[PDB]
Amino acid sequence: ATTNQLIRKGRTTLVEKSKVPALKACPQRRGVCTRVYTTTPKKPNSAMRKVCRVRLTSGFEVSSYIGGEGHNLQEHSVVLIRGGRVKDLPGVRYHTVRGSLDCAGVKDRNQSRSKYGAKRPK
Amino acid sequence: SMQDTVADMLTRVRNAQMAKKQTVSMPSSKLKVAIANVLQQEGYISNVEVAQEETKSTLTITLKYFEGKPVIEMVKRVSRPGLRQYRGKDKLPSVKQGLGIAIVSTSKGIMTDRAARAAGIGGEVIAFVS
RNA sequence: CACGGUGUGGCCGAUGACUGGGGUGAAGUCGUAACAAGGUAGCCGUAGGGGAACCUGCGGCUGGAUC
RNA sequence: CAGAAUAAGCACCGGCUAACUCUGUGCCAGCAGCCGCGGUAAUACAGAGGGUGCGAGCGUUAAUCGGAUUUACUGGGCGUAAAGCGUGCGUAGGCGGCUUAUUAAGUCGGAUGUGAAAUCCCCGAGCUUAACUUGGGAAUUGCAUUCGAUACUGGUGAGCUAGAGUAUGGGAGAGGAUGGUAGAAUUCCAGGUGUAGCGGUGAAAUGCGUAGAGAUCUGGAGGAAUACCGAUGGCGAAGGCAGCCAUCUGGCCUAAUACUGACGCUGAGGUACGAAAGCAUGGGGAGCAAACAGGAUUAGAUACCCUGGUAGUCCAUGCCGUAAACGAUGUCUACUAGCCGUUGGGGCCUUUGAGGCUUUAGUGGCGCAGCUAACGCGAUAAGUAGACCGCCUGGGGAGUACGGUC
RNA sequence: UAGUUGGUGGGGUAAAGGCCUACCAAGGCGACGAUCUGUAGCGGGUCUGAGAGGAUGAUCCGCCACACUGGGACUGAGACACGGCCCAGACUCCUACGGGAGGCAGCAGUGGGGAAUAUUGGACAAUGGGGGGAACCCUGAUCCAGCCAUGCCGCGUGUGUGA
Repeated sequence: ATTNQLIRKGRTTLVEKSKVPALKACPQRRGVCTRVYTTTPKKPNSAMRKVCRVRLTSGFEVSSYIGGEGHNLQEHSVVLIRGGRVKDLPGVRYHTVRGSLDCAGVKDRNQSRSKYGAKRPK
Repeated sequence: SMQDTVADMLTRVRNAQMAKKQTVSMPSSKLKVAIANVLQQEGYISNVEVAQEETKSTLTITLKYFEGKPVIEMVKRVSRPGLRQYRGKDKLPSVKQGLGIAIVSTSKGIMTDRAARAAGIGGEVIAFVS
């Protein structure tokens, strides 16, 4: 561009959108479990992965993955959700914090315990 | 149309050096003669001549080649009609860490950035030569 | 003069029986339009026709093979 | 005074990235920031052993700048990757030839005042050290007033002709608008000669014909288009423009004097022109031919092929405003090896008439330097520079919805 | 845009002024963005960046504005006044039904919201502020204490020997 063109119209910046709109710029959110179920991965992956549709205090309804092996979640549980995508599951952009409100820490786990929220064995 | 005669002169010199001519000629003006005088004093060119027929004035410059390459390896116009550039005495540009010269027009005439800093004045930055 | 009332008209937002198109997924069904001269060279504008990719008329381009 | 007595966890070990093996499970369970692991030997899943990095902390999520030259002022692009408006004219604006005198607005320099303290940085001081506190500096890149300089830009006065334009001679052209007119051919009609086929296809059939075709000869009617010349030719801003003649009319090339004296370039908004198809009103209709009808082909044919055929294609008066409207290359100016063609002019030379050198404005083919990712471009630049404008910022959704104008 | 832009006479203010008023005139602003509309307290500063820039305005300091929601004025040197007055509105409380009362965006604290942020503490000894001649009184400013690994800095959880 010429100097005159820049003076008449300056450079324009395009705004950026967040990848976790439902959090509304908060580290975590609290929600009530609306539907717990399992889904199947996108190709070339094959499994049965545990997810749940949750309604948040932000006024949104989203889907959240459940990490670890073995959970006690069910209908109407109260859970804390954080950010993080599952990649091979389309549309699942959030994670459930293990052992926070009604979710419990995984059992018989001795490494990476701070994740999955398992206390020290005696 | 032609709107920057100084840029035209610098372009003529650059093209002549790249084509390996011995002399280059153009329509003349006092500003062009003043710039050519500074170039000759600094040693980038050999001879500057002015001829007058009746009212037309022709300026002729003799070029220098040392070894195989031309002496002037780079000449850039800095101030242009679409953007004038003015510098204070403490912000005069340095060319190739002092191995090249910046041509500056000050209230005491046309000189190099070195002489301008010595005299403690600023002005318009015409060109970089190296 | 604040608050309030009446009538009429704007704008924003939420909501609505029904309806239209878009994307993603899985390849269930009907074909084979494009990629080679892809088996009628392809594409652009416009008009008409057709279950569907598309077909035909007029003008244009080579980002068309062989001669 | 007492006595080691009261006091270590968290993440990770396929690559990006320092640190590897064994068991358990078998596209399951599961991991995952990106690329990707697991479908019987998993250094990538879980446990264990070992190790690595941190350490009263260790990890995850969220947010800002950076890396991102990924809005490019410093510091990017537009032939083919995204990107030059279809083409002109022109308003505001931006920029603008040479010489001279003057002004001191831009520009540069000095002085004075101000720019609170805290904060940042430097030299010290006090905290057992450090954080922290604190003295003095430096800095606060700015603003205002006043005094100076005049090279450049701007203003004013004067002058000049290389840009731009005017008058007089000559030249080429499918440039435009209007009206006449000529020949070839197709269709139809009328009439002679004449008698069983004609037509069409890969092969056929639909179709035409014994109330007489097709073929051949004569005459008539009507519409549309202009063979040969014809050309990598010409003219036009682009879209485009071809028989011949007259009338009205625009631009271009070329020679020398004369004249004005910067009167210039570009151009947001705006405005004019703008292929084909399409629309409105009235005419015309030979040939061709969307839609449609029939015959074939095919598994099916909606198509390609064949026989017919209506809008339309043509004219007058208006609208529409879009094309791969392309050189996929905005306009203007200057400079930078050569070789070979062609169109319209000027000049010189022979020497008698046809050639040979130059110069100018167009139009083509190669190619040095230079440029480019490469292909390629290369005086008709995509090279070297200047002025102004338009446009681009991953692929889809999408030149779409809503609103508005026409 | 019609008190709108300017002028004259008058009024009004501590003070210039369409600040108000009666006439006279038709001006004033706008592509250098008027009007309308969305968002927003501003600066010294803070974070990042080689710089140019970008993001930001907790804690400290200066300025501005507000005090349940709107409209007013009084007293006073000074207010259109957080813990003053009048009026209107919504809400809450006491009542013997006669009549009344109130405003934590001061400190502590409760409910609610939220991923999430503390004690219904001590003293005016120090620095300030108000009153008083003084003695002295008041001061949730302030100076201190309590809670929280929230951050920065420092220390410890032992040392040598021992195959």
